[PDB]
Amino acid sequence: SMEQVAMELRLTELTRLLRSVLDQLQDKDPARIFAQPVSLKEVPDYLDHIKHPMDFATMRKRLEAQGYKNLHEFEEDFDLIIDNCMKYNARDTVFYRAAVRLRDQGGVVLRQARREVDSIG
Repeated sequence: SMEQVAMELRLTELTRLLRSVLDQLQDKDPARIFAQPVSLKEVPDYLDHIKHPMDFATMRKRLEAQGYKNLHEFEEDFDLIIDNCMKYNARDTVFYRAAVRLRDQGGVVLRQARREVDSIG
């Protein structure tokens, strides 16, 4: 149908905007701490601690399959990245500190993303 196509164009355009958001958030992680999944070879107990692992490569795979229906879903995944790190790692670690800085800096990006998603519809 023509309606299914219009819906699909909307999803494509959301995906475009989320790709730009993702790039901007990942720039706030210049150490690449959150770039890839935590390795279960190197942290074999990880899934005992963290039930829903997340990282920027995994988000990128979902995004490119147009697997985010709305900004809420995307933000859920970004908050997992941060929240998983802040639980597994202690306050005095470069990992925790990286997550705090990513959260604080990403907030600004996500605030305007929400306005753009609402504004453009």
